[PDB]
Amino acid sequence: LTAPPKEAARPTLMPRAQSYKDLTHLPAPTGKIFVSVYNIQDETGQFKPYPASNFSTAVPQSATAMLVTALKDSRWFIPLERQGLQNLLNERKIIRAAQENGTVAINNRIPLQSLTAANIMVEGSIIGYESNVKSGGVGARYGIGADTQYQLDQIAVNLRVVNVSTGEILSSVNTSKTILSYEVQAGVFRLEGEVGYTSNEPVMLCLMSAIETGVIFLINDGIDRGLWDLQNKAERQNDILVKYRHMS
Amino acid sequence: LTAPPKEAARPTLMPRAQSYKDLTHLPAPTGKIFVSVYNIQDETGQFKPYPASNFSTAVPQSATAMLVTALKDSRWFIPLERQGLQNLLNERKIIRAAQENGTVAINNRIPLQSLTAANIMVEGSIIGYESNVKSGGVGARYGIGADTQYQLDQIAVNLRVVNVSTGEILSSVNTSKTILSYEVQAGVFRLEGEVGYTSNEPVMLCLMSAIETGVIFLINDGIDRGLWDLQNKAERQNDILVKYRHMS
Amino acid sequence: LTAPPKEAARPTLMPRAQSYKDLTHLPAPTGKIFVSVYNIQDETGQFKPYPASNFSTAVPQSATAMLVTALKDSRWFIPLERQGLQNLLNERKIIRAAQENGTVAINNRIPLQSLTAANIMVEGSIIGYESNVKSGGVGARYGIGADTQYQLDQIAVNLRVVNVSTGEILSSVNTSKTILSYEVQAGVFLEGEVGYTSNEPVMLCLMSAIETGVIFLINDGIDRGLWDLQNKAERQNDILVKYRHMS
Amino acid sequence: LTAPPKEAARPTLMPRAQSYKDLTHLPAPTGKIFVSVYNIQDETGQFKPYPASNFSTAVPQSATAMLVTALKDSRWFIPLERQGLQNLLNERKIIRAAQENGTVAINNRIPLQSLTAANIMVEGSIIGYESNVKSGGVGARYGIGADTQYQLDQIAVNLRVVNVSTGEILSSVNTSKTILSYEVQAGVFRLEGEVGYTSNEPVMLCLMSAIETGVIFLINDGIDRGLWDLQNKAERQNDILVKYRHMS
Amino acid sequence: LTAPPKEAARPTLMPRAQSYKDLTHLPAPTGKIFVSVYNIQDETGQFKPYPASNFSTAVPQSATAMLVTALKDSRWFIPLERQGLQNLLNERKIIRAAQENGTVAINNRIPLQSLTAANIMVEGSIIGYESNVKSGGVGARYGIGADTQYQLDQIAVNLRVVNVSTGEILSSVNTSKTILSYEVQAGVFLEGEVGYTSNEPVMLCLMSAIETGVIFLINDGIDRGLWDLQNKAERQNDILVKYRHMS
Amino acid sequence: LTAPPKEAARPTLMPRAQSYKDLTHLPAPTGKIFVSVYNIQDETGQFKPYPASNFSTAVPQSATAMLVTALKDSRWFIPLERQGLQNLLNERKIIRAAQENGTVAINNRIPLQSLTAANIMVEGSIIGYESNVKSGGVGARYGIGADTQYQLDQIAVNLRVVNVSTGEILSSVNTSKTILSYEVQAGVFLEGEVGYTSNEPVMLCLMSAIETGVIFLINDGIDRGLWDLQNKAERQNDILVKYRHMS
Amino acid sequence: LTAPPKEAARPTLMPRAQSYKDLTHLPAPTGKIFVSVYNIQDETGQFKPYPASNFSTAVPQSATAMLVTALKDSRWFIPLERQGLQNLLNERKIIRAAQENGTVAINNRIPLQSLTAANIMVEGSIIGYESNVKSGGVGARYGIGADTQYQLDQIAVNLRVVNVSTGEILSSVNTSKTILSYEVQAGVFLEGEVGYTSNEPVMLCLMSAIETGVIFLINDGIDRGLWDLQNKAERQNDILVKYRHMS
Amino acid sequence: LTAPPKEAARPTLMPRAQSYKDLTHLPAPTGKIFVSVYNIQDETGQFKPYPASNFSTAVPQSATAMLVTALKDSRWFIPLERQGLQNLLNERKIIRAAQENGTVAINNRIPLQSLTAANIMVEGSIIGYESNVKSGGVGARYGIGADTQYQLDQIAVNLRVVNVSTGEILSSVNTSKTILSYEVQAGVFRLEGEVGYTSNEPVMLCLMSAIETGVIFLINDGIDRGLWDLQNKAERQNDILVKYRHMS
Repeated sequence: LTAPPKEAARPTLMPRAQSYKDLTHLPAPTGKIFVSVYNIQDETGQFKPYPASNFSTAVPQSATAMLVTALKDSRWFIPLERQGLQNLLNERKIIRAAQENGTVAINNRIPLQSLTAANIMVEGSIIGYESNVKSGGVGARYGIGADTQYQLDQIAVNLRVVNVSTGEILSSVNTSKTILSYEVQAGVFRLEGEVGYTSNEPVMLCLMSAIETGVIFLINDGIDRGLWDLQNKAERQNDILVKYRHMS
Repeated sequence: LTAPPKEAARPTLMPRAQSYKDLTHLPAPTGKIFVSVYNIQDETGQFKPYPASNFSTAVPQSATAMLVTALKDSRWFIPLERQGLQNLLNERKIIRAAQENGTVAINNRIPLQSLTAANIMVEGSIIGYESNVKSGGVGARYGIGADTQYQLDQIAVNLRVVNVSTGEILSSVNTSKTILSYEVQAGVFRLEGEVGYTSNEPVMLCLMSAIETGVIFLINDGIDRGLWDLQNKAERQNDILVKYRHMS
Repeated sequence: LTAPPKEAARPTLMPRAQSYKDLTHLPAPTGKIFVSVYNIQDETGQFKPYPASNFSTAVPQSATAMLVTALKDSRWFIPLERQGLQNLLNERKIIRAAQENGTVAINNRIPLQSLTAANIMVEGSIIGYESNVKSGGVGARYGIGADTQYQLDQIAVNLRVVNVSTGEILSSVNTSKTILSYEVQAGVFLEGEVGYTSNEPVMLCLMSAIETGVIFLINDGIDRGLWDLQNKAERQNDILVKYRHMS
Repeated sequence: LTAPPKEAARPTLMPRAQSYKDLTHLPAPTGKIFVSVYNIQDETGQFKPYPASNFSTAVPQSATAMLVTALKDSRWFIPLERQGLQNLLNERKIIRAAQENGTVAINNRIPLQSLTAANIMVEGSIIGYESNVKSGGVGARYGIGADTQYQLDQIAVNLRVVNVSTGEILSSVNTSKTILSYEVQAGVFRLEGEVGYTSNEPVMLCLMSAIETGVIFLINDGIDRGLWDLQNKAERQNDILVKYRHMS
Repeated sequence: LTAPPKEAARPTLMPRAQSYKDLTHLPAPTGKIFVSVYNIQDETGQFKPYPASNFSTAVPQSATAMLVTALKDSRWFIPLERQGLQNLLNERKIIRAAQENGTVAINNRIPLQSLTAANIMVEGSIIGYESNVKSGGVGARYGIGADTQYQLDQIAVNLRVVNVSTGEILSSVNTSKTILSYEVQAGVFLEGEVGYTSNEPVMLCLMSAIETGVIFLINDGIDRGLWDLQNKAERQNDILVKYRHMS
Repeated sequence: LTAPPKEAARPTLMPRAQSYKDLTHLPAPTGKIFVSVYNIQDETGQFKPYPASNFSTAVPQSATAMLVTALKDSRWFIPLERQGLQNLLNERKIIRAAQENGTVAINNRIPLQSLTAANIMVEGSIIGYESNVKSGGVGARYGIGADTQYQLDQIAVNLRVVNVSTGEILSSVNTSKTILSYEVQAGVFLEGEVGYTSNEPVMLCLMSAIETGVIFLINDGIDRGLWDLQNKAERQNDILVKYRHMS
Repeated sequence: LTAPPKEAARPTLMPRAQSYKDLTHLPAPTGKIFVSVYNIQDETGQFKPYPASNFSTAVPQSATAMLVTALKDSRWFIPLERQGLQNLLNERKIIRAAQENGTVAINNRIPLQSLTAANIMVEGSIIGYESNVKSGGVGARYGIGADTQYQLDQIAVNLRVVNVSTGEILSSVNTSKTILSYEVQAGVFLEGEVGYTSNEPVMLCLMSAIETGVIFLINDGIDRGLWDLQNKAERQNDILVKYRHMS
Repeated sequence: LTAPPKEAARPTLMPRAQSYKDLTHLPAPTGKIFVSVYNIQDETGQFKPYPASNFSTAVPQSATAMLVTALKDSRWFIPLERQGLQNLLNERKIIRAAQENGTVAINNRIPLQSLTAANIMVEGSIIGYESNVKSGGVGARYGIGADTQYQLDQIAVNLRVVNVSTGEILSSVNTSKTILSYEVQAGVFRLEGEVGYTSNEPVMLCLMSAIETGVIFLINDGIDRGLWDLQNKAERQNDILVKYRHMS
């Protein structure tokens, strides 16, 4: 017992909640749409307070990938790879250099085709993280005591569809989500005995949720405006679609 | 006794656990697949809090190599070397400069062949590390006392298969893993006597686990979608494959 | 007493332990293999806590050289110099500029030959240093008291053989090693106190783990038919079967 | 006494000890060897703790010059100046620009000759400085008391001979050295009276020592491997040479 | 008295001590030698501790100019200006631009010749500054008390003669010097307290050690036949045999 | 009242003391000499301790302009403007662009002349600022008490004359100066306290020391035959023999 | 009353005092002189101590604009805009691009003329800010108490006239000014306290000192025959003889 | 109440006071003058003290836009956009690229005209912000007590009219303004009870005020010097104009 500790808990796939369930069970379009995401920035401006590192950002710098993933899980869009475009072009250079002489083995040959191109691209930004937007606490001691304290933070996300052919923005949407934190404590004193518990929502998981939500609002907005069309016109009054229609 | 101390405990090869055991005992495909990994970034945005150095990242900057290693241990993929591509090209310059004159000794000669080229390349990102996502404690003193305290952190990883020939992302997956920490303490007072113990999961090792898990979900997903196929069709209902199928 | 203090303890050559002993007494191949190391990075991300300098890395930035050295001590590989390749090429410029006119003295002349070229090159990384991965302590006082406390840290290293002729990685290996620290202390209370503290060198753990990695790479290569033993009878070598067993 | 103070203690030449004595009294080769040192880096990664400046390195950045000096003192090698190569080439420009017209005075003329070129060049690194690798203390008080405390640190150095004509490393060596520190203290109490003394080894001096040692191991290794040869073959069993042979 | 304060003390020329006195009274060579100093770096790696600014170096960055000055005071070398070479070339551009048309007044005319060139150039480095290499203190109180405390630091310097015509280093030398500090203090306890503290200037120690180095370089060059003494009878000069003895 | 306060005390011209008085009353040469100063650096390496800003230098970065001013006040040298040479060349571009077409008004016309060029240029460096080189204090309390405390710092300057025509340094000089600080305090204990504290301006010491250096440079040049006095009878000038004596 | 508070005090034009009054009522020259100011730097090297931001300079970086303004207020000089020259050239590019086709409306047309060019340019530097150059305090308590404390700081400015046609500096001047601060306090002890504190604006001292410098420059130029007075009878002007007397 | 809090107070347009009122009710010229503002810098050199961020400037970096706005509100000047010139030239590139082929729809067509050019341009700087230039406090206690404290800070601004046709500065002006702060406080003790209030002037708003004032002084100065002329010469003795004339 000086070698390392062993794994506590298993790797699960990412715990997405309600937003995800809505996003997945969306009625499919007449064909999946080709989409590009280049970058969604942490335009928030915000870092963690003491005792965090000066450099610890308040929000993960991973929004871009979450958006591309949400655009895929919806089963409306095929995402074309542009976040790592440089590497993609490099592999293609190596391929073309490999097989240009027609020696490369017919089984091993990779057939190359122009890079599939998108019609609409969607970009956006993490547009604020305010911290302790609300907070409170209640405690009593009489020697026996308890108390809770809570804080909550905000996070907002812009997503927006841009038309490649024109540069007209075809849709802008602004979603928001609250991050909950709380601390429960109880202690008995005369003999001392204490129980304490604290829970923070993962900012990483709230970001993800809000991006999904945004993607839904984008699809619904595009349906209304005639960007894309449902397979079943009868499915216009889908529970999910009318729910997000109602939030507008 | 002012010269150095000698090694307490041995170098072991790196302690991988369950994810590994699943990843290795996966039923083999009809042939390997050629894969390229250029870079997986610490997109997390996060550093360690006081008293760590301001610059100590919360997560190791080593994900790329872990992925390549997991892709190899699975016995589904041959990884091609692109992380250090520049050096590879340099050694090949030196080779070609050596033997271009046909003086170099026939035993010593290195035969050069175009760089083996990948069909799918997989990239991803460490997409969040939230800290003390949960925490708690229980203690009593009566003069004799004990207490435990625990905290746990999150880490998530995106991996995604990109088709070189198109740019279509063929698969995105989002895995997550929890890092456990705890502190047990007991003391007797009258005469004082104290015992304490504290254990942290290695973030290092949780990252590695989660990347392995991701690789499995990628393979299984590819099997479903007809990217690649099994040697034994009878092995479709493999324990491992149905376990990850079930987690989707 | 403004003359300096003089050397307490002698320069020894660097105290390598078990990994080294295994690595040296390895059964030799049919010929030594030409290898290149360009760079092994401190991919760890980690610095020392207060009261260290903010900028003090947790791990030495010297892994590259340790690997080259380990590759040499094994007596399987000749390492070719690429870490300082630029200087090498510069000295070769100066040479060629010296003797191009055929005035340079025949005794002094340096004969120049194309740079010896490697077939496999091996790179890697320091993947991780986690700190106080475990820790503990036990202490009691009664006028008389004692206590020990211990902490231990982790370090891991990737090494991997890449084939120059294809880019195929021919082997990846992931080794790990634990750095031990402890503090023993006793006091009688007349007061009298004895204390002692010992830290493993992170330096020396890095070096150990890299040696271990080199062995696993050789053994792996033997299995996969990259290279072959002089004596096929020496396949069941104690060391080779020990590392075979760890796999 | 508001003008300055005058010099307490004198400039000596730099206090080298045992390593130096061994290095100097080495049996001479058949001819001195031409050597180049370009740079030996502080690959250690380490800075001083509080109360040092954040920027104070733990090790002096001066290893290069110490190695060149050690290579000279040995009376085996002529070091060719490459650390400041740029300035050398500049003075040679100024020379050539001076006397190209054949006006310059024959007494003043500087005759220029191609830059003397090395056959082997040796480079290396300061690999590691670990701090308080060991430590301890012993103290007792009875009105009268004393105590000592000690710490020691490690430092390691790679040197390696590279063959210019191939790039083959012809020798790698790894030397190490310990830096001692201690604090002695005594106090009498009833009347108080206290005496204290503290001594630190210079890290400066330990670095220098270890580099010398390395140079010896390099020469001895080269003798064995047939890089260079002794004037007197009878001097193979030299006390110093067999001492360093034994450490191998 | 809210305008400024007036001058306390006068500027003296810079208080050099023993090294200087030796360096000046050195027996002159057959002719002065032409020498170039480009740069001597603070290769020490060291800064001042709290409460100094983080950025205050432990050693002045001025060693280059000190060496040039020492090389001059010795009356063996003429130093050629290279530390500010760029400006020198600019002033020469402005000259040549002035008088190229032959209008410039003959009284005002500056005659130009391409730059005087050195044969040997000497470079070096501040190798190392260790701090509180030794320290101590003694104090007693009985109503009446006193105490002293002292610390001392080290500093070292490489200088080396390089031959322009080959790049061969013709001499390397390694000098060292200790910086003294002390604090005397007394109090009677009615309370009354007196204190005094003195630090050696690091500045001045650096300068001293560089001078010493220059001497060792000249003496070494005499031995090795770089340069020759006017009076061969002055080989056994007190100073020369003193530094010969230190070798 | 909450708009600003108005100015208390007047701008005086800059309070130079003894060095200045010596420098001005120097016997004039046969003609003034043309001189260039490009830059004199704060080669000191030193910043102010806590609570100063981390970035507050210990010495003003203004030495270059002080030296030029000193060189002018001496009435030996005409300084040519090189510190802001770039702007000078720009204004001259604007001039030439103005009047190249011969429309510009004859009253307004600026006649352009090649840039007057220097023969010797002098450069140097602030070599060193050591702090609390000495310090002390004396205090006594009996209900009634007083005390003083003093500290002093060092500052040194290299100046050197470089010959444009050759690059030979024609003179190097090394001047030094001490900065005084003190704190007087008295208190009666009813409590009542009076305090006062005075620091020499580091500014004003730097200036003084540069003037002194300029004098030593002129005197040295007189000896070495760089330049000559109008009245050879004035060789034994009080000032000149005073600085001759300090050498 | 959660929207903002309204303006307490009105914007006045900037409170300049004595220097200004002297500078304005100066007897006018035969014609105004054309001047260029490119840049006057904060060569001071100094920042504010804790609790100021580490980056707060001790002196405003604004000296250039102050100098230009002073040069204008004197009614001796027309300043030409060089501190934003790049924008000036841009607007002129836009103009020329507007009207080159001869469509632009005759009312709207901007007639372009070569950039008016200066004959002398003046540049300088904020040379030094020393802080608490002097300080003191006096306080007594008996239940009832009072105290004052004062500190004062120094600031110096170089200005110098440079001749465009030659690069000869035609005048250098070195002005200085003291910044006053004080804190008065009284308390009765029922407790009751009154306090007041007043600092001179460093801003305003800088401006005052630059004005003063401009006057010394004009007076110096009058003496040296750079420029001439309209009324030679006004040589003995009160202001001119006052500044003549300070020299 | 874990969603966000709602807006307390309405967005008003920006609360400008006396300077503004003077600036607006200025007698109009014979025609508006074309003006350019490129940049007015925070030449002040000053940051906020602890506990502000080290990087928080004392003065807003926004002076440029305030000056352009003041120049517009005066109804003497048309400001031409140069602060964002680059974007302006970019849009014009896109325009010219859009309609060069004469396909673009006649309704949609944008007619392009050379960039309107200025005759005078005015630039300046925030010259200084000194803090607590004055301060004071008065407090008295009897069980019951009160106190006030006040501080005030300074800010100055240079504006100057430069003639494009020459580079002659046609006017320089130097305005200044004081920022007021105070803290009133009262407490009763035996039972404790405390009331406090604190008011700071916005530095923002003082800057804006002072810039307006500067613009007026510039116009009045230009009227005197014959740069521009009043519509009604009878309006020379305007209340506002004679007020600012008097301040000169």
